[PDB]
Amino acid sequence: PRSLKKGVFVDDHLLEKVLELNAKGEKRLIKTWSRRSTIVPEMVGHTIAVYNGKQHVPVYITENMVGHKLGEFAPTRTYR
Amino acid sequence: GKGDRRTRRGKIWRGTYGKYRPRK
Amino acid sequence: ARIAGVEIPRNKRVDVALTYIYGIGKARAKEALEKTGINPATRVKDLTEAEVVRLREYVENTWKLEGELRAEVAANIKRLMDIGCYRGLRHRRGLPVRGQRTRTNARTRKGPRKTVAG
Amino acid sequence: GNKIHPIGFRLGITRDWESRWYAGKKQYRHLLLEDQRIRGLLEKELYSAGLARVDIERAADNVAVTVHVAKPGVVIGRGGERIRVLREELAKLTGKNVALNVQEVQNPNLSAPLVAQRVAEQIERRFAVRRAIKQAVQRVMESGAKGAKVIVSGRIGGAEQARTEWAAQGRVPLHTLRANIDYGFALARTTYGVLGVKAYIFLGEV
Amino acid sequence: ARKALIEKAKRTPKFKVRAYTRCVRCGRARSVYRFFGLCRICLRELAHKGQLPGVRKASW
Amino acid sequence: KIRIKLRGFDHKTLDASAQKIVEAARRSGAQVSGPIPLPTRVRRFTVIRGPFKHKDSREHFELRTHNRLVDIINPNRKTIEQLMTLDLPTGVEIEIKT
Amino acid sequence: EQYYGTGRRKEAVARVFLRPGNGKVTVNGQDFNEYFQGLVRAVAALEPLRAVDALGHFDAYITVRGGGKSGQIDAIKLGIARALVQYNPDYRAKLKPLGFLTRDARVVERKKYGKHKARRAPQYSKR
Amino acid sequence: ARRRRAEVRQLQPDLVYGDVLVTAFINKIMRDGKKNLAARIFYDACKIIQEKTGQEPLKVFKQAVENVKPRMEVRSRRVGGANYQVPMEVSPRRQQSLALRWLVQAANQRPERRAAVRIAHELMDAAEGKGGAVKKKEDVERMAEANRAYAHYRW
RNA sequence: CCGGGCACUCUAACGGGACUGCCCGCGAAAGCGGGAGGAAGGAGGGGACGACGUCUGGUCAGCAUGGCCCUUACGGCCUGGGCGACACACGUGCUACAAUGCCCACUACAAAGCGAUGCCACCCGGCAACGGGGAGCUAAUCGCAAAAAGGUGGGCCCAGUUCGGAUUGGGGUCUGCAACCCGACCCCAUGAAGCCGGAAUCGCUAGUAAUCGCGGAUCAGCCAUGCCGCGGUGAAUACG
Ligand SMILES: [Mg+2]
Ligand SMILES: [Mg+2]
Ligand SMILES: [Mg+2]
Ligand SMILES: [Mg+2]
Ligand SMILES: [Mg+2]
Ligand SMILES: [Mg+2]
Ligand SMILES: [Mg+2]
Ligand SMILES: [Mg+2]
Ligand SMILES: [Mg+2]
Ligand SMILES: [Mg+2]
Ligand SMILES: [Mg+2]
Ligand SMILES: [Mg+2]
Ligand SMILES: [Mg+2]
Ligand SMILES: [Mg+2]
Ligand SMILES: [Mg+2]
Ligand SMILES: [Mg+2]
Ligand SMILES: [Mg+2]
Ligand SMILES: [Mg+2]
Ligand SMILES: [Mg+2]
Ligand SMILES: [Mg+2]
Ligand SMILES: [Mg+2]
Ligand SMILES: [Mg+2]
Ligand SMILES: [Mg+2]
Ligand SMILES: [Mg+2]
Ligand SMILES: [Mg+2]
Ligand SMILES: [Mg+2]
Ligand SMILES: [Mg+2]
Ligand SMILES: [Mg+2]
Ligand SMILES: [Mg+2]
Ligand SMILES: [Mg+2]
Ligand SMILES: [Mg+2]
Ligand SMILES: [Mg+2]
Ligand SMILES: [Mg+2]
Ligand SMILES: [Mg+2]
Ligand SMILES: [Mg+2]
Ligand SMILES: [Mg+2]
Ligand SMILES: [Mg+2]
Ligand SMILES: [Zn+2]
Repeated sequence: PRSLKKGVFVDDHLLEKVLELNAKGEKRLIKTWSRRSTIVPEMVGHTIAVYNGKQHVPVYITENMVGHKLGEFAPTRTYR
Repeated sequence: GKGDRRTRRGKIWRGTYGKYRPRK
Repeated sequence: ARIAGVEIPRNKRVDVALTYIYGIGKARAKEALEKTGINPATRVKDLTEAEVVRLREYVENTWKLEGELRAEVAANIKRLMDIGCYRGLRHRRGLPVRGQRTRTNARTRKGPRKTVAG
Repeated sequence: GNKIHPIGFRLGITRDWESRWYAGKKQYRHLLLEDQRIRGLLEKELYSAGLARVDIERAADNVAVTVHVAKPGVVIGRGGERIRVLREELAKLTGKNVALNVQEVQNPNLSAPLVAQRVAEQIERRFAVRRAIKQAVQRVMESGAKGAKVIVSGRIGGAEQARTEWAAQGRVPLHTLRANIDYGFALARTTYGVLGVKAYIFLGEV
Repeated sequence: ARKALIEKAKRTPKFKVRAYTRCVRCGRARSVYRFFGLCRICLRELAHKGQLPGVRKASW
Repeated sequence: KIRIKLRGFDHKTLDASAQKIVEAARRSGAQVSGPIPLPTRVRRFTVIRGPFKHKDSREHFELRTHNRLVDIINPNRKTIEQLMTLDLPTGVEIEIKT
Repeated sequence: EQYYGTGRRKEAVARVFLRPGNGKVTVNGQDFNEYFQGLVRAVAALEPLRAVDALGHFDAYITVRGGGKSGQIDAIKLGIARALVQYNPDYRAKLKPLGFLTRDARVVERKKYGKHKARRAPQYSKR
Repeated sequence: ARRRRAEVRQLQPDLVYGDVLVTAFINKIMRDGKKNLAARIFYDACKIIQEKTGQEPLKVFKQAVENVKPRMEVRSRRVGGANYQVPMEVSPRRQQSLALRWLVQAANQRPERRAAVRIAHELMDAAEGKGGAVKKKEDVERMAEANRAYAHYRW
């Protein structure tokens, strides 16, 4: 039960950046402070470092995780 | 009773509408 | 009265007795009785071989059911588990997923209480 | 921890609002803000002029700001000069084209807020508070005023520990709302601390 | 409360959702009545003063 | 049809203004239906007494907007001769819809 | 001709008109037994006429409104009482000793703050 | 009751019989403030009890409630250490209340499915001299005549 | 609905009305017991109101304020995150463990409030949340609106169930710049514990307890089962 209902929202920040990164070949680590945006298909293959609120953690983006968000793989919490 | 959201009493307790409690 | 992948209700009302199938609740039972053209208030014993065979025709292949449904749900768990998703982590640690509080009353998902000292 | 504000009790019977007009959903908020701005301005400037009550009334874009003064000479000013500046500064904040009105209050010792201001003044220059208290209650009692009461706050005379002062006279029944009990609060800001001054004055029956 | 935190008054909040009441007199952070523009403490004191017309002592 | 919507925070003020209007209009006009009273809009506000709890101490106040209706029938000139602007009350509020 | 009694019970109003007739009582376009169908206390509404031996001597038409149907029944009782008194005042001698002319002033009591419903206090545990 | 005698509430008479004990029993059957449903329970039970045995439910009700009323009971009194069970007689009002309470509690502790059936059969058994309510009554009375050794602690 | 009319219910402003006044009793008096009359009585019921002071009670984290520390810095903007963490422990509650019950149609009766892009009758689409269209109400006239328990009818048949809805998988609407952290809601499916609760402990003396729904403030939305009000039905018991 998760819903965006139309024009699935992806922030311009990484949108234009990655759609221009794809044109020159795959790039290495990217900078991401916007975990509010949705993952889109052409993101597969990169390595995206997202913000925990404190840290910068790299995430390998694959075909399986397209429908979800950036931040499902950056755990804010730390326990045990 | 009131917690069952797919029955009519659970619909009137939440005040919502649907298939198990149509409006009219 | 065998209908789906092995499923034998008996001695009750048919629409009620269909809830005992895995992928059928009251809604799908009413839908089966609706489109199959069968009296819902009938007992299971009085079900015609033709009525039973039509219920089998509909219920068997319109929705995914017992073994397929259990394996599909479990494989969905495994699917969002093998990915590094946070939801998969909540399924790993055995904690509620829908976004509840875990300070108190996480009993259903976390199991019986294991009381450490303090 | 008891004894709610007396004028808030009194608002219904034997007391009236400092603002009496009408509004709705879309108007009440900033109109009340404008009233607060008016009272703010008049408490900035007219404190030493001996003012007690500001009654603001509105019919329809008509404002009727009424200032009750113990000394109208400082409000009117020589040749009316001072009823020009701050009466224009009043309209330089609100574009409602508002006019100003003055009124006389007899016996400045009979109005409780004025007595509070007086005792707070004598406290700020650090007089013995109890003499100011009893003298104020006598000023009240020497002209009608079947009851009078004065309360002062802690750190009296600059003392480290906080205390509570006293010396009412007559009869001051805050419990029963019958007989037009007036109340005034003042704030004495001094080097040692802050002293609240409560002046209760009881006059009339019905 | 804090002066800068009344930044709502210049609203321009970059997003329409970020508008909160911020009781005018006391600069209330949490609990504000929208009809008076004041907060429960400021409303209490102002209704005690007698500057809010029509406000009486409720009793029944 | 001359509807006169009277509204206020004070009931005696409404009675004063409405009765003055009807007394003015009674010297010229018809068997005027006169001062009908309408239900009052009651806005209640519960406030916790002390800042920083003592939750169960709250007291409430109530504002009430009173409404009255006039409904003058067949007024011509002398009615509005005593109508233009002659009233004292300030807290009263008058509307006219036709 | 016709006699009138109003009565009132627990936020209910039951205008009662009594005339001579056979004993047929109607309410709001329904007979007395169709509108109050299956209510065990519905017989108490025509109880005030059993000290005067009506229902064969009388006939009624009632219009009731407000509250619940039990308050409607009791307001019907009181209204029948006052109509019976205005018909024949001597009936008072047999009415008030029965108690049918007394307005039941029991009203639901307002809810107070700090409580759940107007008297129930919230439960504390370990004082 | 520190000051006053706590004057007893005078219940309204009944619409069917005209008797007050019937209204009291119907109140004892009522729960959550449903006197209508409780009255329907008692009167369907009245029909059932008048049919299954060809007697008037009036006198059977009266005889049952009379059979369940006890004549002695026990109250605890603190004397010289831990308290003791002291027997004593019963007030008529308290006999009425206890009889009706035992009636309802023994009726609902019965196996019968419907409420009115439980009420009717409980009233029948109590009117015959047997049943659960009379068993609780006779246990209350068996508390007396047993600790009668404390008959000098009456108070 | 209309013509029309205020008698009625009603709405809301002023009044009348209860005072132990009448009688019996007891008493030195207040007063007490009983009775009539009365809508009502011995304070008719409910509020608002909380004394001199107490506990160095509570908050300078609402405000105002006396002193001591901060100054490319505690001040200041913004993004992200947090206040939602969990092997545990209590407090307050919500829903329940069913047959005086559940569900399904059908039908009747409240009071108090709220609504100018705000409440949204009505038609259409959709199983639905909801969307499109669109009338009216500056609201005793319009709308929220259906009250719910109840009534008759029906099915269930003592069974972890046509009890109970937690958990979880999927699909979807909506407010919003944006629902991973972390929203509500709808639909399909999954249908957990729980079959009246150990020691102990809580509320309530009359429309009260119990139960049933309704509304409101704050608020774009809402984790509100909270809080503050409203009425429906309506007890048990008080020897002491
Ligand atoms: Mg740990
Ligand atoms: Mg269910
Ligand atoms: Mg002053
Ligand atoms: Mg001094
Ligand atoms: Mg007074
Ligand atoms: Mg400050
Ligand atoms: Mg906000
Ligand atoms: Mg807010
Ligand atoms: Mg609270
Ligand atoms: Mg009430
Ligand atoms: Mg209630
Ligand atoms: Mg507490
Ligand atoms: Mg007409
Ligand atoms: Mg007349
Ligand atoms: Mg007497
Ligand atoms: Mg008497
Ligand atoms: Mg009497
Ligand atoms: Mg009283
Ligand atoms: Mg009183
Ligand atoms: Mg009273
Ligand atoms: Mg008093
Ligand atoms: Mg203190
Ligand atoms: Mg402390
Ligand atoms: Mg300061
Ligand atoms: Mg918290
Ligand atoms: Mg409608
Ligand atoms: Mg009108
Ligand atoms: Mg109308
Ligand atoms: Mg109108
Ligand atoms: Mg049935
Ligand atoms: Mg089990
Ligand atoms: Mg089940
Ligand atoms: Mg069972
Ligand atoms: Mg009491
Ligand atoms: Mg809301
Ligand atoms: Mg939540
Ligand atoms: Mg609610
Ligand atoms: Zn404030």
